Amino acid sequence: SPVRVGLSVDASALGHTIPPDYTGLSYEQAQMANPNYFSGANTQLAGFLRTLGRQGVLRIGGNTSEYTFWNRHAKPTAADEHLAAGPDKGHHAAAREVITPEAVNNLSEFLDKTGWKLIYGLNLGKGTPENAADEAAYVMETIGADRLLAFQLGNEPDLFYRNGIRPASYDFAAYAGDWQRFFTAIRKRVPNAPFAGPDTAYNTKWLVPFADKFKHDVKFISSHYYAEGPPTDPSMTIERLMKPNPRLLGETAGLKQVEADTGLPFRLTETNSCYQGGKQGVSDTFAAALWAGDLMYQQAAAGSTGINFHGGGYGWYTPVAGTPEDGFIARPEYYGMLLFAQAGAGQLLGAKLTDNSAAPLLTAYALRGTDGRTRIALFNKNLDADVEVAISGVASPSGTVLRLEAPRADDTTDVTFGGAPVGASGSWSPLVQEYVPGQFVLHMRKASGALLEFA
Repeated sequence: SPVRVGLSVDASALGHTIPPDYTGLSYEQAQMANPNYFSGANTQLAGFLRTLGRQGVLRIGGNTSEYTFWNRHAKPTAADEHLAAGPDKGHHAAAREVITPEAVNNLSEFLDKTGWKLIYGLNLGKGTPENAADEAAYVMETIGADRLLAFQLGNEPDLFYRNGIRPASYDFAAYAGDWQRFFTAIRKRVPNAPFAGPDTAYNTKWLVPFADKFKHDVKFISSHYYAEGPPTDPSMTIERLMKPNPRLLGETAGLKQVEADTGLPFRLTETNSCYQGGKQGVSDTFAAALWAGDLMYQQAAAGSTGINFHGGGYGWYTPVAGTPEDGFIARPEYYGMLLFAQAGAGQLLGAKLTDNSAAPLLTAYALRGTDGRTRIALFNKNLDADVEVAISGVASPSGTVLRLEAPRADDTTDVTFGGAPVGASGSWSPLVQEYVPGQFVLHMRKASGALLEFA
């Protein structure tokens, strides 16, 4: 029998307004070595991004940003034109790659087809300040100041020690000296260059001193989050993935404190479920759709300006998989982001769950859409409990529901939203949309999601 829970919506309990460019993706900078990938000719991938949002942000960076080198002198090679760069596993040095004027030009045409803005990684790990200034100048010339949200100087600098890029003694003081040298060089070439950083998780040895020192020099704080904790934690499981993560709550509170102290907003510029490219049987499963969609809302309710799910190639956690030659497909995590896209932007409202101790992993978020209509997003992350949700405080005459479904939490396929899979090039329309029975009652199966929209 289902667990009977109450949901009280309070249209006077205003939360944050979700911006229109909240959604986003993150890719490896190595992928720019292939000028066919982020290109105006890549209509398939452009289509998947448009489905995720009419506005959004493409972040290019990652571990490979330290191994990728701008050369204004270079043309793409034959092997460059077929390169597929999945998420870097971090075990060893990436291969050296080269980015060319042609790739940057094609990236501009890609962004023209999507409507998305760009965060672009520069090579602080192994590059020079002069070459970063030259790359920044070319990006600003080609992409333009309207679409270029920020440059990033270094990816995960707090892991440079441990990973070969700097010695074990590298600390914030050393990184600040590096950051200032790059910033100064770039701004001489590009006086309007925007920056974000420090591209780490919230922590005290790096991110708090960064914001204090560089607040007048950055547009916003860029933070990373992975659900998987330290390497010495028990192996990530779907069960663990569905539970609240105290570290996420604490890291988010820290970023909110920084915003209060410095005036700087924050964006989660690289996230996914499990690091080192993801974990087979967790990251590539329908559980990841529930995890992601819930995370999008949890961060929005905390005042995050946006998110960027890491991906590329055929990585276990990528939202979109594929290549220009073979075509692209939506993986299960995409469907959680699709629920958010279908819900749209607007202002968050109070939504309090009660009588839920037997179904403790159910989450719910209420939103007043830009168009005035109330939506509720529910993620029944309980793996063994169906629920029956008695909804009060919504005074609309009727509502409809689109279900986020798969037959098992560990399914790697068979994922649908609104009774339909996503097709080629991001094509999606709901095919099954049922009416919801100031007192609404919604049933949800275990390990499922729903988007309600009221008239």
